[PDB]
Amino acid sequence: ELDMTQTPASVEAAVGGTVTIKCQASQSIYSYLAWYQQEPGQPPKRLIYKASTLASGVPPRFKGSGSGTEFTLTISDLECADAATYYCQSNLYSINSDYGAAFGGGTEVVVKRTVAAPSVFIFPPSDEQLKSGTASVVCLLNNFYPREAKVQWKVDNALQSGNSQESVTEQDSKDSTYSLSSTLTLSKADYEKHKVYACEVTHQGLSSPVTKSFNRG
Amino acid sequence: QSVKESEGGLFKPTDTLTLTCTVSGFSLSSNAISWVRQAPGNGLEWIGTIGGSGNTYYASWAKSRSTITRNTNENTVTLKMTSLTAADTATYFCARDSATTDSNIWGPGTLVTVSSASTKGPSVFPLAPSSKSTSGGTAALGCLVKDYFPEPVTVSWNSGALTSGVHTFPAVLQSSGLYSLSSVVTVPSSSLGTQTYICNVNHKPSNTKVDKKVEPK
Ligand SMILES: [Cl-]
Repeated sequence: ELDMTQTPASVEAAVGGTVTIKCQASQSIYSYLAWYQQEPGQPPKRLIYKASTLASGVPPRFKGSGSGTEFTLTISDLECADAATYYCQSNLYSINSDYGAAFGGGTEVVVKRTVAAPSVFIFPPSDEQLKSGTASVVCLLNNFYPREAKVQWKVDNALQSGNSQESVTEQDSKDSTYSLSSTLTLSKADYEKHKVYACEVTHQGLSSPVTKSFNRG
Repeated sequence: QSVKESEGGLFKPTDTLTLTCTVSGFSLSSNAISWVRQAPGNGLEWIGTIGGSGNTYYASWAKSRSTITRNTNENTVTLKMTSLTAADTATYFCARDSATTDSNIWGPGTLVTVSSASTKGPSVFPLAPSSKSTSGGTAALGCLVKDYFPEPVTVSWNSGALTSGVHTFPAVLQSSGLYSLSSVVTVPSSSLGTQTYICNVNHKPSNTKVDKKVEPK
């Protein structure tokens, strides 16, 4: 059974730098190894096939090497546009299932930029929503870097652990920042039990956690 | 030089899944077709491929419950039974890929969801801008697209006339089994009151279109 181990899980480099991704195969697959690039919201696109041969129009700053068991992809001249996920896959398959067109786990290429703290906005639930019996409080962390960031909700200074949903965009190909949406969902009744609703935010670009809050009303 | 999947959507856990990949642009003979899938937020997973040879190759996990057929009048098919709510929910891709030639393209993908739940249209709630959503010159507003099923839902602003500043986040699956989505945009705060901001939501599975006006509060 064929297994494709892709290391590392994540790598970051500045603009103009170099990035290396390594890939291992269970047993030798000769040179039947393809490298793919997958940008947010897009079908993967093949950069390299037969381990080292570049696809049409692909710049020579993508370099594939290796044979038998151990392969490498190196990307030089990093651009903000190369913020993507990169996959190896075997192009050798059998019927008996010794070989297969198996994909590596993937490597995320992070384009290193200067640290930026989120802008924090908070939105009380809408009157039209409360008429249906639900209250959703949204906290929005906009244009920050790097992606690590924790949000904590406090109702009347009581930590809410279990009724939040976080969601995050992928790295932006223009400003190389992230955005994050957190949503606190309550029944209309439980929402009208308290007055102070607050999200605390912790991020490396801020020296202390910051709280944006509001009083229901 | 194009491929397109079809016949996706909501499937019941006992159901049998059937997709079709229509290749229009190249003679099917002597061109391998692969089926890859991607669970939301996860890596690529190869299902199987049917060579130009005519032979058929399967990943070990799909070999017992999957058949790939071709009807060489521009057609190839994937049947999968034992539909597992958990595992089989994902985006399914078909790709023309040559292990040895520079011929390779993927389709856009088609959503497949396995669930005993049924289709529900979305509710669109405003994220009105206010002082808790302003930062001097900038103000945030948006849409909460709540409680719909299955994916997906597309979100525009002023019928596509607003794209810079727009962040549409990946949908999240709630404790209720429904999806929720948030779309936000930073606009000039002085522009509020004179410039109108309309959220265009399309949810083709339930064939609904909504246009909520996002007004200040
Ligand atoms: Cl795989």
